[PDB]
Amino acid sequence: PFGEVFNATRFASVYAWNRKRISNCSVLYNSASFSTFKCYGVSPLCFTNVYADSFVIRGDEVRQIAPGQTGKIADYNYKLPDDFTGCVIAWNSNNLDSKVGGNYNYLYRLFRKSNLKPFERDISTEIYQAGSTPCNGVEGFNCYFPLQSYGFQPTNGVGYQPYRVVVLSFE
Amino acid sequence: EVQLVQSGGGLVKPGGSLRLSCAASGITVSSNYMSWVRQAPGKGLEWVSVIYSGGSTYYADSVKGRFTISRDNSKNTLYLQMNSLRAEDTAVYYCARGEGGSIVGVTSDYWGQGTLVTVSSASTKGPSVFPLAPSSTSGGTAALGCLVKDYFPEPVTVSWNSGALTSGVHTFPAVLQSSGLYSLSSVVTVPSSSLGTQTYICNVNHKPSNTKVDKKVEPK
Amino acid sequence: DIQMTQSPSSLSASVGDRVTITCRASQSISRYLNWYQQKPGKAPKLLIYAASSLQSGVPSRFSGSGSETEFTLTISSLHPDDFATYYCQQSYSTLPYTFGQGTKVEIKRTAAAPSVFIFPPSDEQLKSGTASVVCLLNNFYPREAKVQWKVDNALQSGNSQESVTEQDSKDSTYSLSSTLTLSKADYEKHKLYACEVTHQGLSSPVTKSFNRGE
Ligand SMILES: *[C@@H]1O[C@H](CO[C@@H]2O[C@@H](C)[C@@H](O)[C@@H](O)[C@@H]2O)[C@@H](O)[C@H](O)[C@H]1NC(C)=O
Repeated sequence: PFGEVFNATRFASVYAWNRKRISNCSVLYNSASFSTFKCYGVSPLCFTNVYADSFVIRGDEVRQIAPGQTGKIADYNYKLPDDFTGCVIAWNSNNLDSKVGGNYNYLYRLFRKSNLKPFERDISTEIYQAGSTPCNGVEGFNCYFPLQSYGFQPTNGVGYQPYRVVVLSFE
Repeated sequence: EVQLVQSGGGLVKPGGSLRLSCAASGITVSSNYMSWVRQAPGKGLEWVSVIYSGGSTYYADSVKGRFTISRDNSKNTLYLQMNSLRAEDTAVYYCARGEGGSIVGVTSDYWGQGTLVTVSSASTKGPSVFPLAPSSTSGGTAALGCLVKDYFPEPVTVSWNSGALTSGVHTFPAVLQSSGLYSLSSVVTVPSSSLGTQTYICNVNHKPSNTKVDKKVEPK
Repeated sequence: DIQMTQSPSSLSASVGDRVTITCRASQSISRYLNWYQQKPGKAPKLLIYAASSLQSGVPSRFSGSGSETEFTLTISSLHPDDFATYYCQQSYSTLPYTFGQGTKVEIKRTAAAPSVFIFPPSDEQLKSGTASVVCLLNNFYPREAKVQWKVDNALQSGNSQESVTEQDSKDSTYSLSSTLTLSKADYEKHKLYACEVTHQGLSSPVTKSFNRGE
């Protein structure tokens, strides 16, 4: 059933990252073409429960999907715990997730007052308050809409190209 | 008015430390991307450090390990702790909201006034103030001023008659002499006819040495 | 890390002129670019962000354009206070971002001769042991000026220093000081101290001078 998560036609925005509970039975790595395949605590059921998380991000941000990492993605979108045991699997998806003139469908959270706890998800769109005055739901000075969109165009440098990501966590 | 008011630069020896302050108003420091930027004398701008509202910090390679960006919410102040200072770190430092980005919220729209940081083995020394007296006298006007000689470090501030006289006043940028001490002059044009009538006092101030000097400039 | 090259490094233009400054990226950076203005020792001012958006406040005569690797900042009609150093800054690489090296803008105008003054050392300075002679060149344009110290008609060297103000905000002129510093013993060895000034706005060189004590 990893096919329904890897070969899914549509992926989630990283701020609204997707979580599939796996109740189930190295076939992934052997038929790879993956750019990132890093496992933590283990090298290639014997597990209570296993989760598959998937979303899209920039190429330069894949490094942040790792234990003890910092950045806009790790702080405000998707956080891995320090004791993480699992695998992080990523691959370039420019041919699907980029469009001429830009694909603006994939978003990320640019503003948050404090970091996310591990495996925390925040999909609120409340106006962010950068000063002492309340925003009352309206954008303006010191009152920012939290989400910002990626612009995936086919001719972006590899660091700004879309990468699909799946995170397997074992417990 | 949103403002960032800076404080606490100064002179310090190689190896020594210093903390810079940036008190903010109209902006919540703990809720924002914040930044420190600097400019060495006669050079370009260099981004030094960035901090996220969540707490993540970023540093230029030249200061990594030696500098620490920090903040305090109850005093709404941003701080830069500087350790293991060196001559290369001699610069004017600026705090700012944002991280240098290109989206409102992360754009660097407001800045502090800047503070000088001087990393030198040279000691503090107060200036001598000498009068540049008029004679007699060209084109109806006459010139006079004050020579402010042999001091360290910068800056000096000069005013005339406690701020009364401003039009016609030229205070020159200080020049570093081969002694290692700085020197400057302040000059002003005045009506030649009103020399034995008007009194001119130059008020020199050198904060690093706590020097306050007032020199009366008389025609001799 | 990305590296930004501006051009030109220096640039002179009259009040009302159109002005153009280019910033070149060593690789494509989309529209991740900002422009700042900075007066000499004062805080930078954000003018343009995202390559072409006018920052709130900034006068409409500033405008930016470009993408990928070539960006231009345009002042449609130069105002006399617009003299500064203009910086570009990419927002594409890893934090912390980097700047271009800067383009200095001076205001061009009609030539204006300097008024020359000369000051003997104060009696109180001579008591301290040192002697400083100051020569003042007031409100002139252009910046280039030759100032020669002559001591009993012997040209001096290596014992004077020049300082220049910033351009005046209203009429774009400069002021310059030249300070000759000697020991009291050296000062007492000569009589005629003169300051000979050459400048485009002067038909012939101008000398101001005195005699020691007189
Ligand atoms: C994902 O799909 C890969 C390619 O095969 C595709 O799917 C099969 C069922 C056929 O429809 C074929 O025409 C498609 O091109 C598989 O090789 C791969 O195993 C799949 N991923 C996983 C995790 O099973």
